[PDB]
Amino acid sequence: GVQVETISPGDGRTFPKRGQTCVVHYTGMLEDGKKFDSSRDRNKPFKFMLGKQEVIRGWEEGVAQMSVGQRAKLTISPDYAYGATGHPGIIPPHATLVFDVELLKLE
Amino acid sequence: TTNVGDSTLADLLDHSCTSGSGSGLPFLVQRTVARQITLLECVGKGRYGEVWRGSWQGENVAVKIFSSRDEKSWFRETELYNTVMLRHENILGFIASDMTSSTQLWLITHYHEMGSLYDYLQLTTLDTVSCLRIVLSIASGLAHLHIEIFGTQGKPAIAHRDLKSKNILVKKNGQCCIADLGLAVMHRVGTKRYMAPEVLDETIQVDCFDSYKRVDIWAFGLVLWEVARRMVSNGIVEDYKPPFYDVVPNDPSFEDMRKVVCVDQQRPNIPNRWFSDPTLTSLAKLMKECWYQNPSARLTALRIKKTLTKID
Ligand SMILES: c1cc(-c2cnn3cc(-c4ccc(OCCN5CCCCC5)cc4)cnc23)ccn1
Repeated sequence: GVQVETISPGDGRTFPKRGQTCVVHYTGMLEDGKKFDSSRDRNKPFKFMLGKQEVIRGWEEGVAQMSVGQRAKLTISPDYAYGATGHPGIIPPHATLVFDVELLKLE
Repeated sequence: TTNVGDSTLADLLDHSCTSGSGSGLPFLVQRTVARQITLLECVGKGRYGEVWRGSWQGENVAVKIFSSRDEKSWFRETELYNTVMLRHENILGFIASDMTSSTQLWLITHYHEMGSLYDYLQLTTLDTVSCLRIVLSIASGLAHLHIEIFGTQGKPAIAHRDLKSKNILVKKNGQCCIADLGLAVMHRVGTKRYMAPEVLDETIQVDCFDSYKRVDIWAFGLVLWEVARRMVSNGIVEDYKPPFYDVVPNDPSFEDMRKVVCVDQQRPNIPNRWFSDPTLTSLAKLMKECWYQNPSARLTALRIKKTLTKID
């Protein structure tokens, strides 16, 4: 489904729950490392509310497994990402995705 | 509910140019915004599916929800806008694409409350200034589709292949924008009524990109004619009709069109009252140079834009 590789610790205590807005910085890449998107390239944190299905399933489980401050590398299989279809002209069919994600803050 | 840090769509669309980063919102943001939209009212419907007016955080959007018959249009339109930086004031502004979940495909764009040119022309007549403004802006949008621009900020040449008044929207400022790139090619088949002779008799040189540009030009000439009919001169104006209304039935067959355009060599008729107005005399001449059977002889989009800019 989704692998979580911790790159630097969070507080190891504050994990996001239903109805919290997660504020993150992310860099999304294909399996071979090709960057297709980063909120760091534009210096604007990305926000989403947990339990509303606003993001691909891998992101939702993966970030739920992170504590505030933590940076982690999410390897997300296509069933938990953009599936068979991909996202035309950006994510190919049947793509494994690696996202570098920092949980900045909850809201 | 609003928090410190939230952006409007204009802000989200603006911080979005690193080369390869697309015409719309950042790729990961598209889904989140897609799934935060409230659909409100159905404003169009056809063989392609339906367009809805929706809202996101207090702003109007258009959501096209594709019918299963026309999924390849969703894929191609989404691929074109995500792959290319296609931002121009006379090309419909793409925001996001998303598929939900047995499966809905959405393309979300700027919403134009005035609607399509097709409907616009039926509900109103035009004067010199508003007629020229309409056809110039279409020319400008189309010239921009057709032009290859290089560099990190650039785009390839694009032909539309289904230009028609139903796929042109009217902006509040009275200019238009071209929509529906579901059939576009970069360097389902066109609507039959607007097919160029070379498409109808299948002699189109299908591996010369310029062939597709010249198909756009034919269609553009038909749209000019539709629009020029509705400009008043000396109190006179023609009723809104589509091209070839008098010689083909509604929903014409590929064969009906081929007989009229190719076998009989027919072209839309130019009203004689136009020849007593200088702007319609000029538009008349423009039209005819879009309708040569020899596709090579037809005006380019950049030339029509240039010619229209001088009538003024
Ligand atoms: C193609 C077109 C569009 C699109 C964008 N804006 N937009 C606006 C319209 C539009 C079409 C018709 C409209 O008429 C408004 C009044 N009618 C009255 C009767 C039923 C409800 C609306 C208003 C808006 C249609 N399509 C689009 C989006 C994607 N692809």
